[PDB]
Amino acid sequence: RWPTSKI
Amino acid sequence: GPIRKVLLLKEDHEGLGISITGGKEHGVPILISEIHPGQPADRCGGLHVGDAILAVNGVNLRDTKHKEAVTILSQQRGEIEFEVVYV
Repeated sequence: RWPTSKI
Repeated sequence: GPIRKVLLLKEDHEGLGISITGGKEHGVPILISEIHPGQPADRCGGLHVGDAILAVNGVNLRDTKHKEAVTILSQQRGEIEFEVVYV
């Protein structure tokens, strides 16, 4: 699946 | 939907206030998956979950890998222009 980053 | 230009104002002690997912290595755009309440993206009013981030400050993000986009996005300061589209 796809990664998630909080920015 | 229509491509939109959206202005965000951020102080230096804050992040953008969004979570992003996707990226070129996954065959999809950089997508907003969260807008964190009360942080700069929420306060700017024009960015929403499901928006693809096409560009920031004139830097094309359409063909960028996830971590490339993180580096580019987190580098931006102050008055930050986004080009976004909801599909």
